[PDB]
Amino acid sequence: LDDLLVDLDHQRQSACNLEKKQKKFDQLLAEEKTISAKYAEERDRAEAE
Amino acid sequence: AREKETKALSLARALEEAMEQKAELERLNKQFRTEMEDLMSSKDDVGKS
Repeated sequence: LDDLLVDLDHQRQSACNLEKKQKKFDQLLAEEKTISAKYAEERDRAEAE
Repeated sequence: AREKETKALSLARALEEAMEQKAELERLNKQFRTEMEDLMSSKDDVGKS
């Protein structure tokens, strides 16, 4: 029980630390999608024109 | 969109040319109509019988 708790502590800290840096990666993908969304808006309005 | 605008704008030039070209027939038809009445009226005076 103590080994699992100690082992889970490293996993929780590692998962939390890894998930923290992963948030920047997910935000980067969202930023690229938002940047690409600008082209869609320009293309959508372009088709309307 | 620019191609459609250029095609639409270019189409206006053809319509303007048609209106300008057709305008000559309108003025020419009016001039011919006046001359037709003169020739028709003068013809009846020479010998309407």
